[PDB]
Amino acid sequence: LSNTVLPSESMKVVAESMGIAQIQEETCQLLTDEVSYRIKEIAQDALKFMHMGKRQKLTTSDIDYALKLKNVEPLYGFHAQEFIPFRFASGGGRELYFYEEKEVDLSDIINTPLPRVPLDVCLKAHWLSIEGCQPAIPENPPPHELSVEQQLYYKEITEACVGSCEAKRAEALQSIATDPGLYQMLPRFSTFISEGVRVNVVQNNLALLIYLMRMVKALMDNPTLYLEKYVHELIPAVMTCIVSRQLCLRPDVDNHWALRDFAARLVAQICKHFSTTTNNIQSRITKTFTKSWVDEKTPWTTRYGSIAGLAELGHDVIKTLILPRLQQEGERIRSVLDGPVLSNIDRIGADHVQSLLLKHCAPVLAKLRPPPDNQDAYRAEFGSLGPLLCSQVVKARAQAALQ
Amino acid sequence: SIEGCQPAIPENPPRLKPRSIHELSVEQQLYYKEITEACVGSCEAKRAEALQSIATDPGLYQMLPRFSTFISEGVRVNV
Amino acid sequence: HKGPIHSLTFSPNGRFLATGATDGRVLLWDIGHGLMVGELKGHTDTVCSLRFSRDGEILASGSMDNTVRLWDAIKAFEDLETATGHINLPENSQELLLGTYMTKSTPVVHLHFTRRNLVLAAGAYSP
Amino acid sequence: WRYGPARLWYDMLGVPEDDLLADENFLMVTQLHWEDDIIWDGEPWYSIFPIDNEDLVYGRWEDNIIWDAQAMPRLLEPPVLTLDPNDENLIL
Amino acid sequence: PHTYIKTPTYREPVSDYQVLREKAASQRRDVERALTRFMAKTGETQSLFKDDVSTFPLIAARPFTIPYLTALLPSEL
Repeated sequence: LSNTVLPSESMKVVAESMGIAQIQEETCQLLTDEVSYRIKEIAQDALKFMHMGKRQKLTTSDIDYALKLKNVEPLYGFHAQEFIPFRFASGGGRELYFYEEKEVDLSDIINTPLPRVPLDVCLKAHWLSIEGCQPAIPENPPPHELSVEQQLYYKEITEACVGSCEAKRAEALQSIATDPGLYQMLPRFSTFISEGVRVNVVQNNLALLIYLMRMVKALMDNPTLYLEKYVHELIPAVMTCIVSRQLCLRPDVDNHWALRDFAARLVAQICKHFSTTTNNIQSRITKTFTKSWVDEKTPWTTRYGSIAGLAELGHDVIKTLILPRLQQEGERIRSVLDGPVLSNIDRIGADHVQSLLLKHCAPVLAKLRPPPDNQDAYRAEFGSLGPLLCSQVVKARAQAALQ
Repeated sequence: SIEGCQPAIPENPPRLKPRSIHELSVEQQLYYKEITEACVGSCEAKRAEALQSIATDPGLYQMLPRFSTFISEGVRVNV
Repeated sequence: HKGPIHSLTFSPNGRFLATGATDGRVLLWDIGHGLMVGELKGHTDTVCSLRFSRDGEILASGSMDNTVRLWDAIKAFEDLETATGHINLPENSQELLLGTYMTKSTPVVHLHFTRRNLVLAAGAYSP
Repeated sequence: WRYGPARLWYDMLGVPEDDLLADENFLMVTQLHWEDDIIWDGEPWYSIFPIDNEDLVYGRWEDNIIWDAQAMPRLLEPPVLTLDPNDENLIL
Repeated sequence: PHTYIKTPTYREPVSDYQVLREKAASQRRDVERALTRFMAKTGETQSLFKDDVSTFPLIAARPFTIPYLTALLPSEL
């Protein structure tokens, strides 16, 4: 960024090797911008012998070729095999570094073992590429912690539920559902499932999400392991499979709809088995579903997920949550019976929402109405929910006849 | 005030890591044990006080899940 | 360039000229109009060797990266026949590069095409 | 942890690391049928531990879920496992 | 005491060496039984008895191309 020079306090030290007692700070600044200017002119001319003589190393014979170029006398004794040693001297207030040179008896250089004789430069030919890729000749480049038992069991069970074949998956899920000692591997499975449902945002894979939801459904059926301590991780994973909007890679043909009602049945089971008044699981799940449904701007997929979960919770929930907003069906049929914009995806999701709504509101209409139901459909929104309610009353009569 | 703290009497208005500490205190847990063992009616004066204690303890919230669960579970295995 | 030029070559028809410097970059120039008509940005170290083909088909470039890359001396030079001073160059060094051809710890000091288009080189094998 | 649980997802990722809205409607009594609840001698074990799990009780799990895939407050992250001991009766 | 009393006590830990040995032993036996039944069910299987896959399934013996590498080499080191 800036012009970097040798420090001005390094020239007071040098001036006292000379014998100059007091040197003023404007003289020391005058010395160090000249000697750091001549260092940069031999740093960059040594680099011209490193580049033209192709070396990329900057040996000490490059600087000696550049001092020879600037007419300045050479520096003797820098071609021997040495390195960078420095020796700290603490002292009583004078901090410095020196060399600590060593000695050697003269007869131990006359009687040193001689190195081996060098070889002369010769040539060698070899193919580098033969009409294509390189040959494989040797002149070329070559190209708390789970025990091992349960580590292997975790590896095999998790890789059996990634989708190589269906039979190994069914045996892995029947292992997870029916083994007695799978504790100490429950936190690993919860982490695997929650992170795998998170990895849907990078790759919208419907199939791997169906596999992870069948992994959760198999974990719930195990009688021996208690998921009370780990349910705070599995609740938002199933919630993500319910109320997210893109569950598909190709939105139009992928049946994200089933991973919706499967995960809705799953979360109704997870708040039937685990909701306690200290937990407030079910009230906090209904509140998220409710403020996702009543709030406008929500896509038809996430509204489908909200209605699916709320309708799998039970009968009184659809009495006191779904039935006030039945007028919203009119806002739905605004975009179904009517509209030039027909070739969008907002029609298949809307009539899926419609079909789920009238399927779940038909027994609720069968519970809280008269037995006749003559023009209840006309009194209902769009006159279709009422036809579905008549069909539901007929189905109930058929069930009574079967009984 | 008792050395700075206002009592809740009816004359007043209102990888290794450490184990978790129960929100309910051991005085509160001992109180729950005494009230439930008095409310199963071995002695009638004990019951009647325990019933009045339930009827007017202001701090009997945050113990109420354990009382409701003790009632509910009791009737079902007591029928 | 952004470094000292260490290699030069001429296209065999005479229209073009390619350089190479310590930034690891090959810049193609047009001699008739002094405009940089290309930029080949594959290398890593100093491109110390440059050579076109014998008819001008490909451009070969060896460096201190221990590579011999073969570029395309036809796809980059399709302006053969403006009054503005610019050519609006995109970045296209995936449809120009053809090979990489790493060598075993040896830079490529020289590059040569024979009378038949056969690449030669020169090693100075330094382990 | 790259080699920790959920490693297969990390390997695929290639990551370099390592008034109806009122609570009264959602009250359990409104959503629960009492007669169905009664066993009536027809054939429990909930929150047996004195302290309920803090993470479920105080955790903002609703915030973690994203309603819209297109808009996310937090972009995809390594999300390395805490590896923090939890539960009771663990051997170590 | 209820008026103004609070006992911030900890949770009694299990120091019973007998039940800790029993828990670790039974969990190791159960996870190795689950692992071997899963691996014998999802592969080629043998049987000591005629048509015996549910009870005592054996993983079938596969030949190695180089058997000393899987025999002599240590796996935990």
